[PDB]
Amino acid sequence: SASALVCLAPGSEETEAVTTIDLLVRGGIKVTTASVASDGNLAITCSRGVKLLADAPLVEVADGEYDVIVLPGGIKGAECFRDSTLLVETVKQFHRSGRIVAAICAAPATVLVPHDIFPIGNMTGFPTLKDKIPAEQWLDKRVVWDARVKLLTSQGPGTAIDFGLKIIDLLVGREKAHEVASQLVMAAGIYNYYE
Amino acid sequence: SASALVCLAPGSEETEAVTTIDLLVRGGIKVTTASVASDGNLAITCSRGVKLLADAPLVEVADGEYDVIVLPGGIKGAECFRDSTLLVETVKQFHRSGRIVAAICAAPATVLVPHDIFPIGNMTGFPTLKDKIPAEQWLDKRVVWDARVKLLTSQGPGTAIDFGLKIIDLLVGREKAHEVASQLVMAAGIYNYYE
Ligand SMILES: [Cl-]
Ligand SMILES: [Cl-]
Ligand SMILES: [Mg+2]
Ligand SMILES: [Mg+2]
Repeated sequence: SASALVCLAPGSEETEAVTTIDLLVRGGIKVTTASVASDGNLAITCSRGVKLLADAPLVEVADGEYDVIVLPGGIKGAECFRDSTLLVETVKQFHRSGRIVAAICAAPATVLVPHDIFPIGNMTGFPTLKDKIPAEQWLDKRVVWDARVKLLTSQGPGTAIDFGLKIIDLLVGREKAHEVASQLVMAAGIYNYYE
Repeated sequence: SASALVCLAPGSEETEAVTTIDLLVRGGIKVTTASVASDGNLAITCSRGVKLLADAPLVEVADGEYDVIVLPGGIKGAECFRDSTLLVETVKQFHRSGRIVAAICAAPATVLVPHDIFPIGNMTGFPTLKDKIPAEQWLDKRVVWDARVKLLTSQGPGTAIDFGLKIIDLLVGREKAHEVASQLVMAAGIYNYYE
């Protein structure tokens, strides 16, 4: 079975994190949540005060064989990720070992750009943080999949469904992505993977 | 100054609960989460395994000053609500005292219909449970607001943004709903409260 490592830090965006986890589980993907930048504490207070319990400290799962590492947004959570040497090294290791990096909202600009992880990759993120992403790399699009570098990015709380569905498509296929999308009562405008 | 009591149970739908909480906080609404777990446990495992901490057991906060009571879906969470005499009494008290009841996905058919809390009024819920809503009450709309009985209902995980925005409209008004919507990068199929 496919698997995903979803990172959480103080100040992570809870709608982004939780919607993604839920969709991945609906897609049959095994999800582990990891606490980042908390010295092992598993209780994470998210950006609007929602309190989540992570499964494990990052340092205990960073070497696992997950197919994708997921970086939720939330400006303070993304800063924690950026400033965690373990988080940054783990993202680089996922990439170098042929796996997927997935990041939403503030995470592309705050984590990926300062560390030059994908120097010529195409990416999106929260629109009013556009200028934190190099102009030659920026696209203003609900989801961007750069297949060359296996980088999936997305824009905000309202694109979390689109983001999760594309992870499902990539790890377990279009039919499963459509099956999950069909469970949700999705808004018009969001791609449902039927075609 | 507006406030919302968001109920949580083992098996609640985490996207529905968390998206709603996040949006209400963005709207300036004070949110209290209440566990309906039969033992008073606050560390709730949701329908896809997300672990969410409730602020308080329902018995301690049910008599608080809250403008709306919110019932997330998730079939097992909704069954817990249905089978909790305190939950049912609290919903009835919100309604009889002129306050708002808000319910999504399985919660209308599982909680409201069997207890006959709203014998007259329009409502929606998850489409596969349509045949558990009385035919004269059912509408197939992303959100249904029946002001005659102050009943707000909605359909599924993918309508959680619509649902939260309508709570904001009802508690704080259209200007705040549009402000919050504008933050989200939400899909074109969700009403954005701008005219
Ligand atoms: Cl750690
Ligand atoms: Cl509609
Ligand atoms: Mg394909
Ligand atoms: Mg003003």
